[PDB]
Amino acid sequence: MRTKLYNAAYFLLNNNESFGHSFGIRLKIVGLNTWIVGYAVSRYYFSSLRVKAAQDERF
Amino acid sequence: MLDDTKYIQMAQKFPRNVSVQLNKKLFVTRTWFRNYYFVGVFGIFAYFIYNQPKIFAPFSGYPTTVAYKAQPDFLNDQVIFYSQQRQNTLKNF
Amino acid sequence: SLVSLFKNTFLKSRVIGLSFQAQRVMAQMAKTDFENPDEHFLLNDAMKYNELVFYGRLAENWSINPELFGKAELAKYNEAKQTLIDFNQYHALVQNLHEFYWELKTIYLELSRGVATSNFHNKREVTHSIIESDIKNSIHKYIQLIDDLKDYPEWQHKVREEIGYYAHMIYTSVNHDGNFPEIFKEFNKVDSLYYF
Amino acid sequence: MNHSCQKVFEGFVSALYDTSYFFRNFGPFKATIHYATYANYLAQNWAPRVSYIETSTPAYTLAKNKYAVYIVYGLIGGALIHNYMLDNKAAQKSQQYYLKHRD
Amino acid sequence: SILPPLQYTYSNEESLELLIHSIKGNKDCNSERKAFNLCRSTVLGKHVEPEKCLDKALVFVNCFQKVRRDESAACQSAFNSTLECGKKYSESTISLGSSCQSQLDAYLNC
Amino acid sequence: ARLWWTLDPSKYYLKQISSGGRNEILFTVLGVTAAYWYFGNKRCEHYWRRQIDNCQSWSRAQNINGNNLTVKQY
Amino acid sequence: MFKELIHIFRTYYITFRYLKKSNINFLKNLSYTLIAYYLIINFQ
Amino acid sequence: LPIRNIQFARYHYLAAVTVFTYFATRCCLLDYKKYYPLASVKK
Amino acid sequence: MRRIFWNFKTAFVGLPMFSLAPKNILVYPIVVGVPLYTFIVLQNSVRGFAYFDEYDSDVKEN
Ligand SMILES: CCCCCCCCCCCCCCCCCC(=O)OC[C@H](COP(=O)([O-])OCC(O)COP(=O)([O-])OC[C@@H](COC(=O)CCCCCCCCCCCCCCCCC)OC(=O)CCCCCCCCCCCCCCCCC)OC(=O)CCCCCCCCCCCCCCCCC
Ligand SMILES: CCCCCCCCCCCCCCCCCC(=O)OC[C@H](COP(=O)([O-])OCC(O)COP(=O)([O-])OC[C@@H](COC(=O)CCCCCCCCCCCCCCCCC)OC(=O)CCCCCCCCCCCCCCCCC)OC(=O)CCCCCCCCCCCCCCCCC
Ligand SMILES: CCCCCCCCCCCCCCCCCC(=O)OC[C@H](COP(=O)([O-])OCC(O)COP(=O)([O-])OC[C@@H](COC(=O)CCCCCCCCCCCCCCCCC)OC(=O)CCCCCCCCCCCCCCCCC)OC(=O)CCCCCCCCCCCCCCCCC
Ligand SMILES: CCCCCCCCCCCCCCCCCC(=O)OC[C@H](COP(=O)([O-])OCC(O)COP(=O)([O-])OC[C@@H](COC(=O)CCCCCCCCCCCCCCCCC)OC(=O)CCCCCCCCCCCCCCCCC)OC(=O)CCCCCCCCCCCCCCCCC
Ligand SMILES: CCCCCCCCCCCCCCCCCC(=O)OC[C@H](COP(=O)([O-])OCC(O)COP(=O)([O-])OC[C@@H](COC(=O)CCCCCCCCCCCCCCCCC)OC(=O)CCCCCCCCCCCCCCCCC)OC(=O)CCCCCCCCCCCCCCCCC
Ligand SMILES: CCCCCCCCCCCCCCCCCC(=O)OC[C@H](COP(=O)([O-])OCC[N+](C)(C)C)OC(=O)CCCCCCCCCCCCCCCCC
Ligand SMILES: CCCCCCCCCCCCCCCCCC(=O)OC[C@H](COP(=O)(O)OCCN)OC(=O)CCCCCCCCCCCCCCCCC
Repeated sequence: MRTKLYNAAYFLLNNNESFGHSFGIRLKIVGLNTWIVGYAVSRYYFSSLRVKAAQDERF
Repeated sequence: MLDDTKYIQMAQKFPRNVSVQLNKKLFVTRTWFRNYYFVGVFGIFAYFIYNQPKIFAPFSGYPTTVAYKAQPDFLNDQVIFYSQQRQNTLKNF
Repeated sequence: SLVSLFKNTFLKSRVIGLSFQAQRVMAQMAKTDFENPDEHFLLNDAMKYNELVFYGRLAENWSINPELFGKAELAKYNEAKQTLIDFNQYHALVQNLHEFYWELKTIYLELSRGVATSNFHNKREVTHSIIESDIKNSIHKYIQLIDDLKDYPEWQHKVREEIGYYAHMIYTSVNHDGNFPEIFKEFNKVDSLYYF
Repeated sequence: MNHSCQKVFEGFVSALYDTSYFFRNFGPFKATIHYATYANYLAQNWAPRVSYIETSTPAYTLAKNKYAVYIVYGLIGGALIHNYMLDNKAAQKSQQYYLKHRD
Repeated sequence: SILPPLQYTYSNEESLELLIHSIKGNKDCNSERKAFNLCRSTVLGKHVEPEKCLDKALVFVNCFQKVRRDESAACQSAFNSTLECGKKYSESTISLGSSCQSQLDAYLNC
Repeated sequence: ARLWWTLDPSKYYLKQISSGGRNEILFTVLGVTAAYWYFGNKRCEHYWRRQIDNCQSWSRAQNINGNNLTVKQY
Repeated sequence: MFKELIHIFRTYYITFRYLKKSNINFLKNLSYTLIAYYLIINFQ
Repeated sequence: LPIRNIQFARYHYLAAVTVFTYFATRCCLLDYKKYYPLASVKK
Repeated sequence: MRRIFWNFKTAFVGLPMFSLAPKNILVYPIVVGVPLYTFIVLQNSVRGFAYFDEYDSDVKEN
């Protein structure tokens, strides 16, 4: 059975002011939360790093 | 009051011998998707909560440490060690 | 027997108190759909739902000491115990139907992930045999279930409206060629006409 | 998939389903799960709280339910302040003791 | 506990005396201290053969002792004023206020 | 978009127990007792300490095999 | 807040649809427990 | 309808969020090792 | 063969996304963090960004 397909609406709709206005707020909140979580993860990651070793050192 | 007549009837009168066989494969597929989204998504948050304190507060997890003193042994070319137990504490603020 | 007194008092209190609520909880469970029958209790208000689920087992299993019971009190306790057993069976039935619903929804979700626009990596033109067999057997079981609920028009109608929805969406997801006439043979009788 | 791999996969998923079902529905395991679920529900949905819906006329509400927040705050603040005072007293006592013992 | 334990118990008066003398010394005899630290930085000078630093160490200690023993009358007066101000500041369990910097500057210029 | 942020408590968790308000005082008593015990132990361990460094504080080292630790000058 | 995160993941991710409301609630309970543990432990 | 001690609940939730964010991000307890090259020296 | 129909320059998912998303994602980050980060960094440096050299940096071995 050949599965049916469709043309995604957002690929063929003229850009509108409503999309912009609403997705702007959604992206603002997404950016805020992502920035907070990424800052936490960045602090964790950098603090996880090892200490600098000597030159040509084994173990 | 809401007219829950039909729902009341459904609750009062339900079959007590009707059951449906479950395709084991599809049940397993859904459950393992659930496990995928637990271990690999919520696992990140859980491990962060569990470990980040252990990264920023390490001194409280290793209570006792050891210290050494050494002396030479010339006639045998050896080194003699004396150990000592200490309470692992901050130093050089 | 002080410990016996306390055990029996605890059992009486919990069982009788919950028996007055079983009607409401069962009605609410019927009201929602089969995707998450306990949705209202998890999200909005736990109207003694978890209490019923927990104390049904105790009513079934824990013993009784009639000498600590009155006459009317003992009759009331037996009535409440029977109500809790009825709730146990009702919950089991709803769970079975809900799991079958989730089977059908799993099939539909696989199809949807197949036809998703973001699916640039696993796009398949022709449905493979395994999912076709799964669809056929799932629809067979669904038809058998509908038949088995001929004595309960409300239950039959709810099962149709809830579970057959995803059967209809699966019907719409594919073209009418290949093995389609055979796969949806049972569905084409009555259910297909309902979902138009 | 290949029908041989199909046999293997069907057997494996059947084994997984059977194992899960047995572990969940075994007598002792079933009882353990059944009790722990209710314990978890009690803990999550009936944890101690300071804010709750008041559905009773002022004449039908106890005094405890009008001053519970204040009692809790008093207890916690008193505990913190008393621990602080005990820390200061212990600091002074230790200093004096080790001073009088030497230097 | 994570804070290190104490070795020598210093009285509050003794602690303030040593602290003020140390602040004065870091100005009067910084040269000796720097030389001693330089000689105690190397592996040979710190662990293997510390005696090569001994002389330098001695000099430093002498200087510090000379500071600890306020010889000039003006030095004694300024040090006593600063020490009294420090004691008053320390004993003040009530909300603390003005600092003792003025007395310290007066003493360091003696 | 829809506004959803708020500090108000959710009605799902706002129920009382049958006999009155939720068990707040009873749990706070336990919390205070536990805090008292924990902080008392911490304070007692922290404040009554000294570091004594002399010959008697050193003992002979040994391997995990129990033998005396000695390393050659290889 | 948690509700909103779950809602966004459900509405945007097709795979996340596999989880029941019960599994979501279990994640909610575990997350609340972990948050309480984090708050308590950081002060110890 | 009335909610006992609603304001206390709001402030408790706000405090919990603030404390959790403070400890998770360590927003206030930054690291200055990156600024050391861009700093003057004394003594 | 997957055939995609898409108005690159006018569809809501296209150049309009490039114009919209970057200026909206960074709204709260900039306006909050930058003042907040500045306050957090500067409040330490009431007197200056001075490194009180605990080690003899000016001392070089002869
Ligand atoms: C498409 C390809 C793209 C490829 C990209 C490749 C990128 C490679 C990056 C390499 C690593 C860089 C690390 C930089 C660290 C900076 C901090 C620092 O120096 O710390 C010192 C660091 C110690 O760190 P720490 O002090 O402990 O903490 C650091 C923290 O950041 C905390 O420090 P802080 O407190 O000072 O923090 C400052 C504060 C500052 O925050 C603020 O205040 C924000 C201010 C923002 C202002 C922005 C203004 C922009 C203007 C926009 C205008 C638009 C107008 C539009 C108009 C339209 C029309 C109207 O917070 C932040 O900086 C926020 C950071 C959190 C980020 C949150 C988002 C994370 C997820 C998203 C990531 C990006 C995805 C992009 C996807 C693109 C797809 C197309 O130690 C060092 O000395 C390390 C130096 C850095 C090198 C590390 C090397 C590691 C190597 C690992 C091995 C693997 C490497 C792989 C490389 C691959 C290359 C391809
Ligand atoms: C490392 C830390 C560990 C601790 C912290 C843990 C934290 C995490 C949470 C853990 C959650 C999961 C726990 C593990 C699962 C346990 C499952 C289980 O019990 O399996 C039984 C279950 C069989 O029972 P069943 O099938 O439900 O019942 C039918 C049977 O034929 C039996 O029929 P039957 O009638 O012959 O016998 C019924 C009854 C034995 O019947 C009796 O003899 C009477 C028992 C007491 C009845 C309640 C009286 C209450 C009176 C008022 C008390 C007031 C106190 C003061 C406060 C006043 C103000 C409020 O036996 C049970 O079923 C015992 C179940 C456990 C206790 C249930 C009672 C709960 C209420 C009372 C305790 C809590 C205080 C409430 C206070 C407030 C009340 C308003 O399945 C098994 O046999 C599995 C065995 C293998 C698994 C492990 C078994 C462990 C056994 C532990 C026994 C503990 C006894 C209580 C000790 C109390 C010490 C102070
Ligand atoms: C403290 C140290 C020791 C701890 C030991 C813990 C042992 C736990 C074992 C659990 C075993 C399975 C239990 C199955 C259920 C059996 C009982 C039952 O069905 O309920 C009967 C009884 C009445 O139930 P019900 O009739 O269904 O009522 C609910 C209905 O909705 C009807 O509602 P209603 O409106 O009609 O009102 C009825 C009312 C009636 O309730 C009452 O009457 C109970 C009121 C409280 C107790 C009153 C008595 C106080 C004095 C007791 C003296 C005992 C002396 C013992 C001496 C022993 C000597 C050997 O019910 C309630 O209000 C329920 C209260 C639930 C409280 C839950 C607390 C959650 C938070 C706990 C941790 C908090 C940490 C805070 C830290 C924060 C730091 C900043 O409820 C209880 O027994 C409540 C038990 C609650 C706690 C259980 C779970 C504790 C877990 C703690 C965390 C441990 C995690 C460790 C890591 C995990 C791995 C180890
Ligand atoms: C360094 C520290 C360690 C870092 C790594 C830590 C990893 C921890 C464990 C992570 C476990 C993840 C898997 C469990 C979660 C649930 C997954 C799931 O739904 O399972 C089924 C689902 C598959 O469903 P399906 O039915 O096969 O797909 C058809 C459905 O319609 C699809 O429907 P749908 O809506 O469900 O599918 C969306 C699907 C996404 O899946 C997709 O449908 C497509 C995935 C590939 C997209 C590739 C980009 C496409 C083009 C976009 C434009 C890019 C432009 C770049 C250049 C710009 C130049 C200016 O979303 C997810 O996968 C959800 C979770 C995603 C985030 C967590 C994973 C992060 C992995 C990051 C590392 C990846 C490897 C290194 C890559 C770089 C090497 C140089 O996901 C998978 O099985 C794949 C999992 C992801 C694999 C990696 C793909 C690349 C992702 C990159 C994300 C980067 C984000 C930025 C921050 C990164 C920071 C590290
Ligand atoms: C096997 C079993 C199953 C396992 C399943 C897997 C997961 C584990 C489950 C285990 C079961 C327990 C889980 C934890 C509880 C989860 C609760 C929850 O999710 O509730 C959500 C739910 C969310 O509701 P919501 O609608 O979002 O509203 C939340 C808002 O925050 C609204 O909040 P609110 O407004 O209602 O406030 C809540 C209330 C809650 O607080 C309380 O009332 C409780 C107090 C503490 C009691 C602690 C008792 C601890 C006893 C421990 C005993 C020993 C146990 C040993 C056990 C050993 C093993 C047997 O807060 C307060 O009372 C605020 C006090 C503030 C004090 C301020 C001080 C002021 C001082 C200054 C005074 C004035 C000076 C003036 C000077 C003027 C100068 C000019 O929370 C609540 O509604 C309840 C409140 C939150 C309770 C949190 C409790 C956390 C406990 C964690 C314990 C971890 C123990 C680990 C042990 C490990 C051992 C190895
Ligand atoms: C360390 C690893 C880091 C890797 C970084 C990777 C970054 C990935 C960023 C992905 C952004 C989001 C799109 C993919 C994920 C979508 C998930 C989702 O829910 O979507 C589902 C939906 C699609 O599904 P749907 O529309 O069918 O919705 C589901 C509907 N049912 C349920 C009925 C099936 O949305 C999409 O996937 C939209 C895709 C849009 C793709 C846009 C591509 C733009 C490319 C721009 C290139 C610019 C180049 C410039 C070069 C300049 C040179 C000078
Ligand atoms: C938005 C949705 C997604 C969000 C995701 C969020 C994720 C949160 C994760 C939380 C946990 C963080 C853990 C951080 C661990 C970091 C380890 C690391 O790589 O550190 C760098 C390390 C070198 O560091 P270090 O030794 O300290 O040296 C510098 C010292 N000054 O580097 C090394 O030592 C290098 C060797 C180790 C790293 C190997 C990585 C292998 C990756 C294999 C990828 C395979 C798949 C490829 C796919 C594409 C194929 C075409």
